[PDB]
Parts: sequence; C-alpha cells; structure tokens
Amino acid sequence: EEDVVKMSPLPTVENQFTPTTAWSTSVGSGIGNFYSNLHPALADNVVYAADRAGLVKALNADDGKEIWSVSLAEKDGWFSKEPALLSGGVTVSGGHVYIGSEKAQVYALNTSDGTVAWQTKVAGEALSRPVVSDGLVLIHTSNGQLQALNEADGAVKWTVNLDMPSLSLRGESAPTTAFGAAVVGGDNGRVSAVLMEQGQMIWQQRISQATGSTEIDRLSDVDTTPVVVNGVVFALAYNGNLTALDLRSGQIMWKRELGSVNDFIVDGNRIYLVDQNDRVMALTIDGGVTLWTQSDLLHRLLTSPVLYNGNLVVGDSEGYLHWINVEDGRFVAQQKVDSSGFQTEPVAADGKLLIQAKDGTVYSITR
Amino acid sequence: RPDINQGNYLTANDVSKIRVGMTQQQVAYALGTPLMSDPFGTNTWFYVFRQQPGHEGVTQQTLTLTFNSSGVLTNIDNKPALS
Amino acid sequence: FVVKDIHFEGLQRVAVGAALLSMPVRTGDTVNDEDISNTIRALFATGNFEDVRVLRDGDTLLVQVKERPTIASITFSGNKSVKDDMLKQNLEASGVRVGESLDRTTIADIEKGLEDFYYSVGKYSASVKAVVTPLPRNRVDLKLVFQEGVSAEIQQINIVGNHAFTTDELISHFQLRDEVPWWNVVGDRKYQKQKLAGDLETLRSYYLDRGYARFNIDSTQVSLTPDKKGIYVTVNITEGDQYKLSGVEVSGNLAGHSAEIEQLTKIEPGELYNGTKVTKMEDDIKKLLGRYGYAYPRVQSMPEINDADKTVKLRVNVDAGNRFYVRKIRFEGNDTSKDAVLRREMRQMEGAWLGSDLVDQGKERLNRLGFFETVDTDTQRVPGSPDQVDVVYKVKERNTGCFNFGIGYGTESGVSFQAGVQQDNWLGTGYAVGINGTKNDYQTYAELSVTNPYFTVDGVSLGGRLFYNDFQADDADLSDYTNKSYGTDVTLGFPINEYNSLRAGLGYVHNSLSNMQPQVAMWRYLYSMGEHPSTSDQDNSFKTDDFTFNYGWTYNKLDRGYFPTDGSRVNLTGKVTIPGSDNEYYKVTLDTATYVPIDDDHKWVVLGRTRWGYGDGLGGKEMPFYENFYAGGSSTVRGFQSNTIGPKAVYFPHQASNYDPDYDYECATQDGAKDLCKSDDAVGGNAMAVASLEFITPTPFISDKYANSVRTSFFWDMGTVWDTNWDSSQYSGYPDYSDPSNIRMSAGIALQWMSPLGPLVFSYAQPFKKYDGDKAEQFQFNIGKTW
Amino acid sequence: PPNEIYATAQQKLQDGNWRQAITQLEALDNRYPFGPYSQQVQLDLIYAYYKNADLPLAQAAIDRFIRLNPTHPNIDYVMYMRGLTNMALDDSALQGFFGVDRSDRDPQHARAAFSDFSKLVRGYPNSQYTTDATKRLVFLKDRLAKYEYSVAEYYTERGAWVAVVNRVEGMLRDYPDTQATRDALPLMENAYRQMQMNAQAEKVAKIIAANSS
Amino acid sequence: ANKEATRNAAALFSVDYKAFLNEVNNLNKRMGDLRDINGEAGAWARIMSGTGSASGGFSDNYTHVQVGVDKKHELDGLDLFTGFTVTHTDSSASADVFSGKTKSVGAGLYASAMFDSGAYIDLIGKYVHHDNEYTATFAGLGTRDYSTHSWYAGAEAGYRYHVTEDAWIEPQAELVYGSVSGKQFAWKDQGMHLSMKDKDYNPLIGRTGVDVGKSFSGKDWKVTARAGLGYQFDLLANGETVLRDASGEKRIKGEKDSRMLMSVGLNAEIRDNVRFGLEFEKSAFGKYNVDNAVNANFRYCF
Amino acid sequence: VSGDEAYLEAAPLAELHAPAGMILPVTSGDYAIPVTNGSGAVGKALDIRPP
Repeated sequence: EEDVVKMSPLPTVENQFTPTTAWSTSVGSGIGNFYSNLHPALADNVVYAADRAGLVKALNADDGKEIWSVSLAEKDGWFSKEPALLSGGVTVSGGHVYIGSEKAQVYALNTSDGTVAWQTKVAGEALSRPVVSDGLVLIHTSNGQLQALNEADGAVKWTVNLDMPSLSLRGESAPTTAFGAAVVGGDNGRVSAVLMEQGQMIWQQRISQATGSTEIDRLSDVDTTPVVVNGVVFALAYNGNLTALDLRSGQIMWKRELGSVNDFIVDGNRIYLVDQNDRVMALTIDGGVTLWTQSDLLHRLLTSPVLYNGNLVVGDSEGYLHWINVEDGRFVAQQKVDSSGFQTEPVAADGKLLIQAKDGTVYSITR
Repeated sequence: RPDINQGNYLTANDVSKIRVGMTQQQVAYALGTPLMSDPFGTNTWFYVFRQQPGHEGVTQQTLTLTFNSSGVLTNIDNKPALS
Repeated sequence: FVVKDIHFEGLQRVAVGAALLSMPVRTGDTVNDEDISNTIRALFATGNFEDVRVLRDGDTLLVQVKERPTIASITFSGNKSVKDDMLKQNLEASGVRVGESLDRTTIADIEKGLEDFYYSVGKYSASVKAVVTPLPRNRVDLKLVFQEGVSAEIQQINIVGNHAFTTDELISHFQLRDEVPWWNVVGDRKYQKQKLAGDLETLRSYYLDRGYARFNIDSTQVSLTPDKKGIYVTVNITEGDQYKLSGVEVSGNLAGHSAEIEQLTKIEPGELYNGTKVTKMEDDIKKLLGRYGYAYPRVQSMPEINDADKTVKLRVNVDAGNRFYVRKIRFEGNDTSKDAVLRREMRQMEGAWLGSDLVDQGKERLNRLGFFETVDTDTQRVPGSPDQVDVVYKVKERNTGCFNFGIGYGTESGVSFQAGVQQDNWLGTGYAVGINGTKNDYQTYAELSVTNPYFTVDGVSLGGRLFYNDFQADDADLSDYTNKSYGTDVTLGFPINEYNSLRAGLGYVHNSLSNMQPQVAMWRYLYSMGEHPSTSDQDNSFKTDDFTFNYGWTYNKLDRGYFPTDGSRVNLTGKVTIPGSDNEYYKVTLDTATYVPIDDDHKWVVLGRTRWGYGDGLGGKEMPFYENFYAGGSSTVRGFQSNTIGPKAVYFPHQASNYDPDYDYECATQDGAKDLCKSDDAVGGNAMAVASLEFITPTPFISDKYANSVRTSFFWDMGTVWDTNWDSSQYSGYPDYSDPSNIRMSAGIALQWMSPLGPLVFSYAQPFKKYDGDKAEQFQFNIGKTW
Repeated sequence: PPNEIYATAQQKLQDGNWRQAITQLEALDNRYPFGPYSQQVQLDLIYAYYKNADLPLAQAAIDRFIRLNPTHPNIDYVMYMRGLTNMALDDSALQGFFGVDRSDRDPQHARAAFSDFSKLVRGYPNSQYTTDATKRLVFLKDRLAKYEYSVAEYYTERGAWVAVVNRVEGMLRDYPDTQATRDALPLMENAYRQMQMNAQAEKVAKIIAANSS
Repeated sequence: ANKEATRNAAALFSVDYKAFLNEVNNLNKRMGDLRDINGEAGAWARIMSGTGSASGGFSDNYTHVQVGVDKKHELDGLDLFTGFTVTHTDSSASADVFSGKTKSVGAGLYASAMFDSGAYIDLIGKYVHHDNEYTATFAGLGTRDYSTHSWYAGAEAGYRYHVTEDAWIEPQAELVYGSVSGKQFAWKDQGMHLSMKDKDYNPLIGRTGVDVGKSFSGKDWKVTARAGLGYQFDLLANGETVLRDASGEKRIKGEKDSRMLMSVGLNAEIRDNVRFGLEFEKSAFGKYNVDNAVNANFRYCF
Repeated sequence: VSGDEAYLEAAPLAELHAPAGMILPVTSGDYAIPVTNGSGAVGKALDIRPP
C-alpha cells in the first residue's frame, strides 16, 4: 500500500460457478488486518495452518476436520503466559511442520498431534519462511542472519551474516534452493547465494539503489523470494531494481525498474507480479517487456498472484476471489465466498488452492 | 546567625612545613593562592583563617608571609590567636 | 569579445557577491559563444538562478537571470489533525525558511523531510504533495496537500533475548504502550524516536541496576509495515548472569578524609551489583570532597567482573584536587532586585574555602525566596588560578507582585473572601508589601502589611501592619453591635535557632463600639471599667485606645512544603496591655501541631493539633469582650459553625426600637421578655481549648494526580470555650460558663488536595457530643490560606 | 513598490505613530535579500526599534548589521546605538522597578554598554557622537563602581572582612578614579581593623587621609 | 385564591428561571479570555456583581464567586483546554409580596477546542444545588427553606473571522439544556389546604451572538476589548405553576421572554502576571433587564 | 532618548593621590576613559537620526 493513486474501480464479471466442496474454517483468532507471513501449507492433501498466540491446527481435504489445536507457549516466559508471536509461516516437509516466531524460536512439530515439537533458539526473531533444502531447514531471521537447522533437532547449524540497514520493511526474504545452493535477497538489496557446510563462498551483489540514498525511513527492502528459472534468479527491491542474476557468482546485473512487496510468480515463459502500488502486470520470461497491466485494483491489499488451472487467482482486501485470464489480464470470473479480505500468500498444490484470511477463514478452491 | 568562614584554610602541618628562605612558588603550591595581598608597595601575602561559628567566639589565625622581589627569606609572622 | 563591464539585469533578490563568485570568468577574459554556454551552465548549476540567459551585445555581457523565487508564503492545506506550528519550525530547521532561495530539488527535500517526520509522528498513509504557484517579482507559493490516512499505534515492541524478566515490566519503563490511551482522548496510540532512544537507555540502566553487569544490547531494528497501520521495534539484547557485588576498594589521594569515605563506601555483602548504586556512591564521594573545598576531584570507578564466582569488585579511584576558594560570588539576571537581597540568602561567604554544600544551601534559600523562576549555579574556575573559583547564581527574575485569592464555605455558614495584593518584593528592595482583605457575612478586615525580612543581616525581620476591622450586626453566631477597629502594630522577629524564632512588638488598637445589645457577658466588662451603660436601651457608645506589647515564639521542626509528615510546629502568641491605656489585660495562645510517623514510608502518620487560649484582665479591669476566643470550623474543631462553640449570649430585655434596620430580633419583640433571654448566639470567652487527634492514610488513587498532592485524614476533634469571669452564683437556671467542662466532641473525615491556586480542604465531620444547642457543619470546605 | 513604501515610512516616521511605522520597514526587510538599497532601511530600522523601546530585537538587528558591513561611513552611529541599547536595558522603567537602579542591581547591561562606548571612543575619536559616548562612559564607570560599593557595604554588615578588602581591591584596580571608590576606602580600613592587620589599616589610613572623600 | 398568593407563586417560580438566566449568562467570558490571551494553563477566579429589575417591583441583587482550573493539552491541529470549576452565588430578590435569599453551590466541567482557522467549540457540564429561603407574607406563609438540584449541559460554537489584522468579528451560538428538580409547598392556612407546585421542566435556552473584538498591544501590556450583541431566547417551556386551593385548580403559565444584550467589556493584561477582565452587561427591550453587571478575572498568578 | 536624559547627568571623576612610602594598586583595569577633543553634542539637542 502506497496511495500513489486512489483506489481504482473494480469491474465485476459474474461467475455462475462457485468452488465445490469448499469450506471456510476459522484458524485461531485469525491474523486480523495486519500483514504477516502466516499461510497454510498442504501436505498429503491435508491443510496445516497457524496463527498468532502460537495456535496451530490442521484440516482435512473436504469439510476441514482432524482439527487438533496445539498451543505453543512454553519457553515464552516462565512467570506468565504470553502470545508467542508466530510470523515465520508454515513449511511442511518430511512430516515435520516448521514455524518461526518473533521470540527467536523456530518450532518443528509433527503430524498426528504434533504437540511433541522440538524448538530452537535462533539469533533474532524469525520472520521468513523456513525453507527446506537437502535435509536442512534454513531460515532468514531479521537480525540480518541466515540460519540452518537439521530435520531431527538441529545439529549442523551454520550462520551467515548479512548487511545491517538499520531501516527495514519486515524482511520476508525466504531463500530459494538451486543446485544445492541457497540464494536469498538481502534486507537492503544484497542478493547472495551460499552452499551448505558452513555456507561458505559468501558473495554479495547490489540490487537496490534506494538504500542509503536519502530514501530511507523504512524503505529499500527486498521482501520477496528470488525465484530461480534456468539458473537465473529474479530479485525485486522495494523501490525499483527488478534484476536478473546468473547463478555462477557472476557480476552481470541487467535490470528493469519495478519495485514490489509481494512474491512474483513465473509460470511457463511468463511472469506475473504485483508492484508496490498493488497493480498486477505481466512480463516475458527474459526481459522487461510489460505484456499487459491490470489497473482495476490499485492500492487494495493483494497477495502473491497464484496460477490455478492456467488462470491467475488473486485475493483483494474486500474478499473477492478473482479468476483472471493469463494472456491479456482481464477478469473472467469473480467469486464472493468471504466478506473479509486476504493478506497472506495463497498456495496451489495437490489439485487444491488454499487461501488464508484476515479472520482465519481459510478457503479451499477445487474448480 | 550563620557560621562565617574567611580566608585560606590553614592546618598545623601546612605551617610547620613553611620554613625560612624558600620561594613563593612552592609556598603557593603548598598553602594555595592567598586570598589577601599587599597592593601597596611590597608584595606581602596574608593567609587569614577565621571561623565565626555564630554562637561562640571568633577564632582567627593570621599568617603573614612577607617576601622581597626575589621571594627569599620568608618573613613569617604567625599569630594563632586573635589578640 | 573582450569583457569590459558586467551588467546585472533582472537581479532583485540576489547579492552581487554570490553572482561574482558563481560566474566562471572574470573581467578582461576571452569569452566566446562556448564560454557563454559554460557561464550559463555554471550559473544554472549554482542553484541561484532558475533561468540564465547570457548575451554578448558587442563588448557587454547582458545577463538576464530569473532567480530562484522568494517564498511569498508557506501554506498547509487540509490540516484536520496536524498543526502548522511544528510544520513551520520543521521547515525552518530543514534549511528552508520564508524568503530563502527555493530550488526544484528542494521540493523533493522538503517532501522527504516532512514525510519522514509524518512517519516519525505515526501519521502514516499520508501522501505529501508540494504544488508550486508562480507569482511576479520572483515569488513562489508552495502548498502542501496531505492525503492523510490512519494513525499507527504501537502493535508490539519486541524485546528478544529475555530469559529472566518479562517483557511487560520492561515495556512499562517505555512510554510507548498498547493499552487504553491516556495522553489522548480523540486519537489513538502514537510513536516517537527520541523516546525510543531514551527508553532503550532506561532498559539498559534497568538491567545494570538489577545485577546484570555483563548485560549488552546487540541490535535495534525499526519495523514499519508497507501498510503503515502498526508499529514494531525489535531490541535484540543479551542478558548476563546476575552478579553479586562482593566489596568496594577505594584508593588514591583522599586528603585525609578516608575514615569518612570508607564508612560511606562498601555495602552489606549479598546485595546485587547496581550501576545506579555505583554512580550514586561516586556522586556521594564527589559531594563529600566538595563539602571540604575540593570542587574538582578526579573520580572514576571501574569494576572487575569475576564470572567464575559471579562477583564484582569496584576500584573507585579518587584524586582530591586543591581546596578551592570562592574568589568572587556573582549574581546574574537580577535586573530588578538588589544584589543585597540575593546575597543575604547565601551561606557561602566570598573569600572563603568553597563549601559545595554551602553553595547548594545558597541555591536552596534563593529558591525559597520565591522571587525567581529558575536559579542556576555554575562554579566556574578563575582563568590562570589553580585554586580560585568564581560562583555564579544565574537567576531568572519573575515579578512576584501578583494578585492572590482564597475562599471558604460552610453549610448554613456563608462564604469567606480572602482577596489581596501580595507584592512580595517591593521594587526589588526585598520588602514584602501586601494589602489583604477578608470578608464574611458578619465581618470585614482590611490590612496593609509592610515587612522588611532583614532589618538586621542576621535575619531579624521588622514588620508593621495597619489593620482595619469591622463587625456587622448580622446573625452569624455573634452579638449585634456596630464596632469598628483600627490599629497599627510593629513586630521585630528574630531566629534564636534555625527552627526557633521569637517575636516581640508593639501594637496600638482603637475600638469604637456603637449601640451594643444589652447582655450580661460583655456588660460585666463594661461594669468593670468606664461608664455604666443603661439596661433596656442600646443607645450607647464605648471608645477604647489600647497600647499592647505583643510577643510570641514559633518552633518549626516540620519538613516538606507539600504535606507535613514529621516534627512539631508550635506557635505561642501572647499580648499584655501596656500601662497607660483604657484597658488592662493579657492573652496567651498556643497552637501546636505534631506529626509523628508510624510507618517507614510515612503513609500512616499521626497528627496531634491543640489550641489553648487564656485571656484575663490585669488589676481591677477585665478581659475585653472583643478579644475573646472562639472555636469552630476550619483550623479548629470542625463540624461546628465558624466561631460557635462557647458561652452563649445572655440578652437583657430591651426595647423594640433599634438602630438596626429590622425589629424582628430576639428579646426585642416590643419591649423584651420579662426575664433574661437565653440566646444560642456565641460570644466566646476568656479561655478556650481545642484538641484534634487525626490519622493520615495514603490515597488509593495514584499515577493520575499522584498521592503526594492529595492527603486523606480521619480525625476526632474536642473543643471547649469558657470564661473565668462567669459568675453562676448570681445566675441560676442558666448554663454554667465558668467550668471548662462541656467539651464539644466530634469526628469526621477530610480530604486535602493541593490545587494550583493553593491548598483545598474538604471535610465531612459529625458532631456527636454537643451542648446547649450548638450548630452542625456536616460539610466543611476551604480553598487556599486565610492569611 | 519599494519607493512609495519607503516614502510613506519616512513621512509617518518623522511625525507619525511608531507602532505601525516599523511594519513596512520589516516588510521591506523580509521581501529583500538584505542586499541592495537596504543600508538606509537597516539604519532606519535600528533607530525605530530603539525609540519604540524594542531593545532586545534592536540589539539582535545591530549585532547582525555589524558583521555584514563592518566597514561603513556610519558604523560609528551603529556602535553608538548599540551602547545606547545596552544602557536603555540598564534603566528598566515603564512598569519597572527603580529608585537607585543598577548601582545595586545587575550591572551586565551597564558593563556591555561601557565596552561598546569605549569601542566608540577609542575607535573613532573624530566621530560626532564620541563626546556624548565619552560623557555617557563616565556615568557608567560611576554606575559600575556603585554596584561593588554595595557589595563592600553588605559584607561589612556581615563581617566577611576578606570579602570587603577584596572588593575594595577590585575598586582600586578597576575603578580608582570614581567617587564610589572614595566612599569605599573607610570600609577597607574597617575590614583591616577587625583583623590584626593594623599595618594594612594605617596604610589605608593615609590613602583615606589624602584629602579624599 | 388571593391575587397576592398567585403573584407570589408566579414570582417564586420565576426567581429560579431568572437565576438560571444569570448563571448561563457568565459562561462565555470564561471562554473568551482563553481565546484572547492565555498561557499553557489557567488557575482563574471570577467575581461578578449583578443588579436587575423586572415587572411587579422585582429587584434582584446578587454576588457571584467562582474559581476554576484548566489545563491545556496541545494536539496536532487542535488546541484543547479541559478544566473544572467550583462556584457559589448569593442573591437577594425582593418583590412587593416576598423576599428570597438564594445560595447556590455547584461544580462545572468545561472543555474547549480551538482550531487554527479560528473556529472553536466548547461544552459545559454543571451540577448545582440551590438552598433558597423564601419569606412570603400575603395571607400568612412565613419563611421556608428548600433545596433544588439542577443539571446543565451547555454547548457553544463560535467562529473567529479576521477581516483585518488586530481586529476580528466572531459569530457564536449558545445552547443550554437544564434539568431541574421540582419543588412543591403544601400547607394549611385557616384550616384550608393550599398546595403549590411546578413540574420538572427542561428549558432549552439559545443565544445567537455577534462579537466585534479589537486589540491594543504594548511592550508588556495587551488589551482586548469586545462588543457583543446577542439574541437570547427560550425554545421550550420554562415551566408552569399549579395551585390547589378551596376554589379548585389554578394554572399559571411561566414567563417566556426574549431579549438582546450588548455584552461590552475588555480583558487587559498589563503585566506577565497582572491581567484583568472587565465586562459590563446591560439588557434592553425585555421584562427582566439587569440594571448592571460587573465582572473581574483574577488570581492566575504564574 | 527612550529612557530618561542620560547624556547630561554625570559626576566628575578625579584621580587619587599616592602618599609616599606606598603606592596605589596598579590600575590595570580595562575601564579607562580616553580623553577626547571633539565638539560636544551633549545638552538637549542630539541628532541620532540615521544618516
């Protein structure tokens, strides 16, 4: 949200078809209208969701059931019970569910009443997705640090230090795995790729130009996951600097001026992304050609635009599910199954689409 | 009435260590800068030490250091009592 | 071609020096068309002229420059929740003020600064547009348009790294919280950066005080959302181990004060190491050395931390300098007060050893005068003198000749006015000149008091006041008699100790009594001396001129100006009539108030107030009836009418025809009753005794106006008034007023709040032992002091 | 239109009210960069602030003027006006409190005025204001003396004889030529006599017996 | 029954309405001085003396003391002052049939809000108790004391327009709502029962005022002089009187009046801690016109 | 001027004599008033009009 332009009119295309067998279950107290990384992940066609106050639940495929509520408040003050701020989101792998927290704690819980969970102290609060790679759960904590954890309890943990910009925008920089190497955006435009075994060969590349350029109150943050395509990663700073980088520790930086806060989605040979002003545009797999731009949802809370059935499914701040064509970016279907908006990345997998809501009303899409 | 204090603080060991014929520089180093002076003619320093506690007697010790231009031959006149 | 002269065309608001420095060429230089282009580019790049056009009209360079337009005004538009004052001072501090040069890039600079302070004050989602309007004579108008959004509250301050203390108390040390708003009533919670740095320092000090000597803060991140509805700040810290201070070692040059500072050094073992305690003992070492004349002691304490035993050792290295002497004491800012007035109130003498305690005492006494806004002391050295020092008391002078007021009330008891001028420093001469005026429903009193607090340099005060007094004939528990008094008294008062002060003075009074009601309490005095008034006829007059020797003593052992908690205040006031006047008598009054604490924090404390009065004639004369004592109301026994406890008036029969406007008065219906009329009217007596035993309890309300400005009190009050000259032997069937019995006894609750006008007293008492039909005063109320 | 505002300012300043006779001058000052045609405006502004009793603002403006053009054919008038502004701060009245004034009150304004008038007198002795300053200067040297004489009185009443002798030494070293110093020689004699300094007392005796008052 | 009894009953239930008009009359000058000259807070005291005359030989002389404290809290684009006051007034009202002595004690809460554009809005909540001594002699009634509890909510909104510098024109609107506890007197005269009563009435009183304010500045003094003309009126009923007597039931309608007032006065600040506020209020073209009304603003010492 | 007349009111200043066998304190004060030989502008008339 930046209010550069006023909230733009939204044309409505009526869709006579509603998602089938679709349930809206409330997880915890809901996340409210505050943006964070808490978003459900599905594994084995089972939904895993989490909420602030350390409240984690699971849901079944249809009419969400197997709801085992686990509240995690241990090691969070032995004199009083306080809501351990979870902000690391949910990542599922090997039957283990990894969650960050703002008390510097990484939780790893199990399937089938994973009340027995192992938790690790991490230097600084954990705000990024704990992404998995080659049997290590690695997390970008907003002390400018990268940490790795083992699947069992964490035994091989190595730290990588990053730049301290002292002015940040909620570093959500969840790393991406390519060729056994983790590549991440920095908290101020230092895209770096490191290997395992102590994360050596630390090489940094400057992408953002708004860091230390008199544009700094809480700006110039790379809060987006640097998606890898064909050994090429795409890095988006908060203000401009959409740069393409080659995963050979090179110095070749070619870029187009676009700044964003949410993840861009590369599907086939196409890129769909949401700018920092909340409008969607499409670009080529390689280059900076703006194929189309939809200007009908300006400055309304938008998440990462996810591709479902070859159709861009997006969620606004007023609870409208928009199916948009992927060739010129026009609305082709509109649904209203929730009266509250959305501020967390939806997920499309296992023939299902998962959307988490402000009020925790998780909605399932099976078209 | 309040207690009244006037002049340099003199202790018995500060005057016993002032002996005949030294220089005024280390005299000012030891006893401090005198709060009196003789502006008329010869340079003379008067270390006056007066308590007037207010409910009892006035106590004065007057130590006159008379010096020549060279500051030698310390003419020391110590009166430990107000006559 | 060749430059011969520089012609300034269109230059209005630009100095010649800036243009001469900015141009890249000089007179006589070879200038071509390329040089003209270079000159135009340099002049445009200097940020002084918006437009530059240089032409060569032969050998003359005509330079037509449109300057940077002078800001005609700065206007803020759409300000619904922002004031223009902080906006204007922020703009001026940004190097941009009304009249200065304004550039195209300075639009971005002003927008960025203003938006940065909007994000500082939490007024986020605001779009700041700086629109430009031209105006002739090189003028510009910069209008700011604000697309203001919602305010951002503190959503969470994350203290990561807590394993011994909860975040909640640490945040309570912060001023930035998420609870119900207390500093706003229409808006919401709010952020500021200077308090963030201050409260980060408070967090560090808090952990150093609790015992964590290895405490360290690793990082501080500022967390702002792109949404801009909530504020987060992360303070990543590292707690240490709770360290126990084992013992303090002091070394250095102590100048013979070792046994005095060693007993101040070291703490009982087992105590936690506190950084504040270490700084406090360093400050106390500095003050101890300052008391003896050492004003600049080189003092620092450094610890070793032995983490093996969790112990801390302190070396307080102290070097005592030279015994500094006050060469000269200077006063600054006393533009309208005698320097003698400022120099009387000082305990440090010029040309003496420096007493830092004496200098602080001088500052405290100058504050106690009340003539000054602020008193500041800078003990600044004399240049070139290693032992001399000059003490300066910078005072901000405020004129103190300010109108004061005070008001009381009581149910069925009327109001009381206490208006007055109180010029407490006349012309800066340190003379207190006051005109005070008290008004009741039965009494007026005007007074002109001129006081010299220093008639002698020791502190002897000479105070003379001229008083006029008048009692009406209104039904207010006082007899109907038109008496007017006027007098002058002069009192010399001196302190025989810092808590004991004696007073002695002479006072002349005149009383004119006209048409007194016939009654046998004062008619006994009228029969004692002078003429013999006629019963059943008030057409009478009585004029007295009295010369009295007044004396007194005041013992003040109390503390605190807010609310007394310990010590006894005794005020003895006596007066004996000098021979050579129309009356002969003596009065003695004793007013004692004792505060004793039964609590270490002095929350529960005991107040014993007691007021004795005895007045008796000398020789064959008698006590004058207008100098009688009275009890009841505020400052005495409460729950009874103001001045209502005591002997009740015994009216004689008298005619209905009266000088008073109304004939509905009692005992004067047509000719009076056949026998003496018992009235409920109060005339006082020769003697009085009041005693209040009271308990002070802490207030349950704190943190809104605090418990130091409000006091709650539960009291019992006894009061008797009797005249020793009452003869009940000849008066049977009437209450006996000769006995000291009939002690009217009551009790109640009182609340005292310090209003900025002055003390405010509200009391709810109840009289549950009253005699002869007294009057109840369930509510008692007062503001300020009566003086 | 600077010419007509300046002309109206002159005509309603010479024989007109002064409350709004500075308003057009300050409007010209705010409008102009303080560059061309502003020297007469600044001098008119200082004169107007003085006789309108705007002493601190006049002092600030004159402090600003002295650094801008320290060389000027009327800089002597500027420094003379600065001394006048300090001496007018020295004499608070008009709802002020007086009777003997800074002979017993804060002398910093008088001391600053003395320094400024001394800068007049020894900077431009040929100036046509200097005689006035030279004869104002004398009054201030008397003024600054009486102040210390009061201190020499009060400590004499207190019995702080070291303070009295040091104050009278301040007199004889700084104000030796004034009357208030002559009035203070008996105090130095007294302070030397309440000490066993009878040599210093009779040494002051011949000074006070040098037919001085 | 008797004409004197009916005129006494009308006069005694017009006394409370006249006192209500007098007590609503004096709120506005406590707010005007805050706009004209005010610091970071205020500890103020007001003495006001009023004399009024009205038909039936009704002359009222009254003295009014009040003290108050207000604190300023700066907010972004808003200057708000919140304060509380304690007030007492004493009045003697004489009419050809009776004499009334009114002692009123009350507590008020005032909140005022200032905008940078000169527009302002303020409100008062006032809780008061009146103890009233009525001496009435028409057929024999004597002296009686009674207590009345009254609540007021008064809202005012004004706008300052600076057509010129140093002078301004200010329209203002006052609306006061009172809730008054009724009082009933029942007695037996000559063995025959007389009752008199009023119903709990809530009079809405409205003023529309226009004030011209000029200013004079000095080195240490500032005098702001205002002339304010206001239309005062009552929108709702002011209450009625019900008399039960041997002749039956009698209804007396309350006196409803509208007037215009020239509120002319000045507030002077001759020194940093010496300021005053003087007001001279005179009514015209109305049944009840105040002969004079004088105000003083003082205390405020630092 | 703005205050009272202050450029005619004054008091003459006169030197102190030094009796033999002793000297006055060295007058090192910076309050010296140098002699002027200019024409007076003192009295009632004083042109303080800005030139």
